[PDB]
Amino acid sequence: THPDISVDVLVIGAGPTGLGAAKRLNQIDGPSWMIVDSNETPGGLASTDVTPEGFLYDVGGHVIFSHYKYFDDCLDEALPKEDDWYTHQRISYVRCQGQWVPYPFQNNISMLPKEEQVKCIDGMIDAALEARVANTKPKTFDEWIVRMMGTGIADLFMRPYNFKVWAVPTTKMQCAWLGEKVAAPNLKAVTTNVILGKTAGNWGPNATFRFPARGGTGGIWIAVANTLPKEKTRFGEKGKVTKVNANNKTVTLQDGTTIGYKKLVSTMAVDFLAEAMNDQELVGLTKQLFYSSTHVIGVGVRGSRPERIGDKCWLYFPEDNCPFYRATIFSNYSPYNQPEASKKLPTMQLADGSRPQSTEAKEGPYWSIMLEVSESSMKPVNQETILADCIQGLVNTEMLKPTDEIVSTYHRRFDHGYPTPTLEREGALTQILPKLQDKDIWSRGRFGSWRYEVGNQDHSFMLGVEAVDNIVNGAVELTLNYPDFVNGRQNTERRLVDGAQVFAKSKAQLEHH
Amino acid sequence: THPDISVDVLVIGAGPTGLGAAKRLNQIDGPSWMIVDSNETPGGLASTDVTPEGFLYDVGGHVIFSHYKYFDDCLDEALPKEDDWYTHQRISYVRCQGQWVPYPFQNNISMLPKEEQVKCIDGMIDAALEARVANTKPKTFDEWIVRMMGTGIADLFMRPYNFKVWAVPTTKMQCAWLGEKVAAPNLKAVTTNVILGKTAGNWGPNATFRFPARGGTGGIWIAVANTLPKEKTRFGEKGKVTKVNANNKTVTLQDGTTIGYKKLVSTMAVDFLAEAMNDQELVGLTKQLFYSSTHVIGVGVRGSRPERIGDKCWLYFPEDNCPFYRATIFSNYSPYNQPEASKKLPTMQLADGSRPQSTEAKEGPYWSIMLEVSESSMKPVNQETILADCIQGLVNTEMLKPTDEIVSTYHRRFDHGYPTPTLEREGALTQILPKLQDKDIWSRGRFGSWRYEVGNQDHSFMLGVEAVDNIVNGAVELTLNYPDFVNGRQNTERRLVDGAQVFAKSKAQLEHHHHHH
Ligand SMILES: Cc1cc2c(cc1C)N(C[C@H](O)[C@H](O)[C@H](O)COP(=O)(O)OP(=O)(O)OC[C@H]1O[C@@H](n3cnc4c(N)ncnc43)[C@H](O)[C@@H]1O)c1[nH]c(=O)[nH]c(=O)c1N2
Ligand SMILES: Cc1cc2c(cc1C)N(C[C@H](O)[C@H](O)[C@H](O)COP(=O)(O)OP(=O)(O)OC[C@H]1O[C@@H](n3cnc4c(N)ncnc43)[C@H](O)[C@@H]1O)c1[nH]c(=O)[nH]c(=O)c1N2
Ligand SMILES: O=c1ccn([C@@H]2O[C@H](COP(=O)(O)OP(=O)(O)O)[C@@H](O)[C@H]2O)c(=O)[nH]1
Ligand SMILES: O=c1ccn([C@@H]2O[C@H](COP(=O)(O)OP(=O)(O)O)[C@@H](O)[C@H]2O)c(=O)[nH]1
Repeated sequence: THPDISVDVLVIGAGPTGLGAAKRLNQIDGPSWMIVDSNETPGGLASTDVTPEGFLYDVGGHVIFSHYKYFDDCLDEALPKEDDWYTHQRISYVRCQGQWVPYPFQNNISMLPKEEQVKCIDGMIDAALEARVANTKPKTFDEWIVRMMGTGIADLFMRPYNFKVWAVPTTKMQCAWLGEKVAAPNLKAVTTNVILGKTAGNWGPNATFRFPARGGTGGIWIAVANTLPKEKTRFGEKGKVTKVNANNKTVTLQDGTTIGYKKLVSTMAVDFLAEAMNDQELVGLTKQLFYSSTHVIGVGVRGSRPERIGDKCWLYFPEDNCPFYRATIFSNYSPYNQPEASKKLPTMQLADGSRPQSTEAKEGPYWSIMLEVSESSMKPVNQETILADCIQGLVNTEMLKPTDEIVSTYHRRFDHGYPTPTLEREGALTQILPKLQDKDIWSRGRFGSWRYEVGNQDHSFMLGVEAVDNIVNGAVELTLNYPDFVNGRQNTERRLVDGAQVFAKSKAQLEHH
Repeated sequence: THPDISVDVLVIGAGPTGLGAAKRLNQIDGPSWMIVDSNETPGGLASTDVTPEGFLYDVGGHVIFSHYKYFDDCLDEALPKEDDWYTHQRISYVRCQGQWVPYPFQNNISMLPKEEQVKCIDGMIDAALEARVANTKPKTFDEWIVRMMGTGIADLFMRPYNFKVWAVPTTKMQCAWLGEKVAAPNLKAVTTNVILGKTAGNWGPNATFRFPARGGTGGIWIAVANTLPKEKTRFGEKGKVTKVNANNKTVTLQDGTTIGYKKLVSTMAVDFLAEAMNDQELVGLTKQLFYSSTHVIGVGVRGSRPERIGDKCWLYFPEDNCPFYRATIFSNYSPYNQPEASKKLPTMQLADGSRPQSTEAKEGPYWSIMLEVSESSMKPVNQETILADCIQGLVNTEMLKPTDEIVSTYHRRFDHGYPTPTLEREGALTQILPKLQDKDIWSRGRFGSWRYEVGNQDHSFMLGVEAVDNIVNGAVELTLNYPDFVNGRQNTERRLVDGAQVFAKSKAQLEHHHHHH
């Protein structure tokens, strides 16, 4: 029997990947298409939440730096006003030995204690010499670190930090993923800086970036979904996929509505997708994949931005005097990520945990802190005591004075946080993905295609764009198969207005010869 | 005043590049478009000539091996019948020291004389030992050859050969072009074969290949062209481009016709383009480029295929006992490249140059050899003497016995043969190309983009295809900018029937279900 609805291309999920698919679909305006999502609000893991007090929090804070001109076009289309954005320059430091070491760490050894600087340079020297002779390739992430950083920097930062964020040890991850993620320190550069006492903080695709004035990052994706025809969307309890029948190519929803498709773009976690397909083979395969969970903790504090905090953006915490691995001064991204000074709110408690001097509803201004803590089957965290643990950790790292007035807290656990680049991931994905494509299912996204190298808003978005382009125009999926290619170049060819539209438009008015 | 004709995309040239452009444009069926060529027969350098005796000759004995499904799709549409193609294994040797060394030369040291083998291995060892330690990249082509084969092979084969074909010293060429062209020998593999006396002729994309049954490669591009809407073509005198006005985006033709365009795909020699544009800056930039001319020599000889010839395909001649650098037994590719054994022809002359015993029309069968001689400002050739030179060369190399009966001769000089991969090349192209792209001009092709790495029918064809995909869909031009990426992978995404066509075909199937119902 024929399904309730029938389209050429069905997109499941409405995070960056899903809307990516939809934008290109909408642009081509060829094949019939439909996008569904179990959430009444688009944006997925790039959404913003608001506290009863009025503090916005992303999912661990988010930064926008595009490798793609198409991604830029779409953003400009949803927020065209020039006061819809704020442009920032990256100010990132690392909390080490009681000091703020400018990011990247491996280029600012200069800031460390002399005693430690000697440890690090001794390692880079040993490392640099072996590299001058090596011909083989690093097997594990750990081997990589040791070869590029030396044992010194590895024990002082790399190792302990990488466990803190990945929730797994360095020896158990691959190293084919760290192209533009982990900087390989140059011996000449590093020493020079140690001598002169200068800093190197320009490295990375993070240098400069822009943030949305209003709504957090989630505001972006709401604005993006608004440019799509509503009738082709279906968001909420009515859009939740409960069953996927690959063989007869139909999708059942929560309210039992069935959708027929020729091509499926699926952005949901691939392990859930396997369940929905009731496919025992793919189920075995997807459970070879490993992932960590993410707690996001938000704290709202009264008072003008402290001078010790300054223009700091996101900070790193390798040391063990706090659960979180990274921290963001979310209040610096936009003056609308917390209430205005006039808004009155009662202090809930002080930073040390003691009750506040006065519980009356006082005025701001306020500022905001965002923290991320990882959790996995190798690194457990107590969910009930983590919120306190973080505020304690904020004191231990001198992020907060014991006397600082806390006027808002935020805690949420995202079961699927990071797609872990383990040593088995590829062996498992090179099976899963092609098999799904043989069924005409393009499984894409942070958890759709499970590749951290290219997990990220712009990447995820383009994953959805290129899947549609592959399906329709025979494009090559560069971003999915060749991360180091799309990452090392300016991707400017594909625009929100290509020839195909400019041409059909002059064929409308037309005539002339 | 507006032009006589206007299109969204204008394609100049009906070689493999332009025909590539045309195929994709026809497949998309979106923007209006047109293709012009100054020749009545599509194909360009990939076409075929016939002797008044009935011998076919390509422009160098071309061979079809593809890195793209799209290229395959299009040829299959052109020549669908299965008796339209012959498939051949690559039987290729190098002539050295009176021996036939199997290609690739640097992997078959076994067949050389022992004394020569010694020089070659010694070089590989000294080269291998330095390769183990290198951290820099070779500057010139010569530095590359020494690093990867040693002084031995360098002096015996590479150096002399490469000049003989490029018409320039290796020291003047860059080395970023030889990804899949020049094999880098593996010391362990090489010595092993020297010991065991084994051969290794599987290397290269040339291993296996197919050849058209009829019309030579020329027949392919004729067939492919007949798949295009004729009214959108203009081949011959009426299609020769004389002038290009990049400012008001208009091309002028031989007969005075003017064509307006929104996007220009030019496959003509980029230097000719610069001249046609009357742009002084570009002309100055394109005369920094270098190229070599090619002479093609065709010989039709009477008799059964000599047992000394065998199933050989093409042969390399690094030595100086002959003017040509390469030779193909063109008659092995297809039985239709020469007249049938029952057609009677008079012997023109014997190989040694003497007059034939008899001058009556005798029968076949026949076979055919095709030769290539390179020419340049550093390597002149005497155009009036080259033919006899080649014939004489064939005798010196034992290709023809002085008594062989030559029944047909052929000679043609192509001014633009190879785009030379010189050291100054990229310095010139990295200006020329973007500058032209800023005028909405996609210059693409063997001499359109001037990159040997990515010259070759399938490469040229796809250069034309990805340009259109760039102009219309926003694709990235991979072949043009990233030769080693497209060369080292299977290109299966872009098809002659893409989704777009399927869904437009379903959407009109749905609008038919409501027409009557
Ligand atoms: C902690 C942390 C930190 C960062 C980031 C990630 C994380 C978690 N990101 C990356 C980012 O959040 C990510 O790439 C996108 O959110 C991924 O989009 P996806 O669409 O692939 O998944 P995502 O999860 O976002 O979307 C999936 C969606 O599909 C839906 N869905 C699932 N199952 C469904 C079903 N059965 N039926 C209907 N709908 C269903 C979900 O509800 C949702 O709408 C980021 N990026 C960046 O650029 N800069 C950064 O700094 C960071 N930092
Ligand atoms: C000696 C030799 C040997 C080989 C090969 C070439 C050569 C020279 N090739 C490569 C191959 O022949 C090549 O890549 C294509 O023929 C290049 O086609 P283009 O379109 O780029 O130029 P090409 O010259 O082929 O075509 C361009 C065209 O534009 C036209 N034109 C020029 N000016 C014009 C004007 N003003 N107005 C209109 N039209 C104009 C020309 O007349 C022609 O029709 C090959 N390939 C392969 O894969 N296997 C092989 O074995 C070989 N070997
Ligand atoms: O000072 C630093 C901080 C980060 N890292 C490495 O860089 C990777 C990516 O950092 P990023 O902040 O970009 O990852 P995110 O969590 O934001 O996606 C981490 O896994 C670390 O291994 C580093 O080399 N030096
Ligand atoms: O035995 C051989 C024959 C070829 N060459 C190299 O391969 C290149 C290309 O040869 P090919 O016949 O493939 O070029 P074509 O003329 O067919 O494009 C030449 O420049 C030589 O440097 C080589 O390394 N060994």
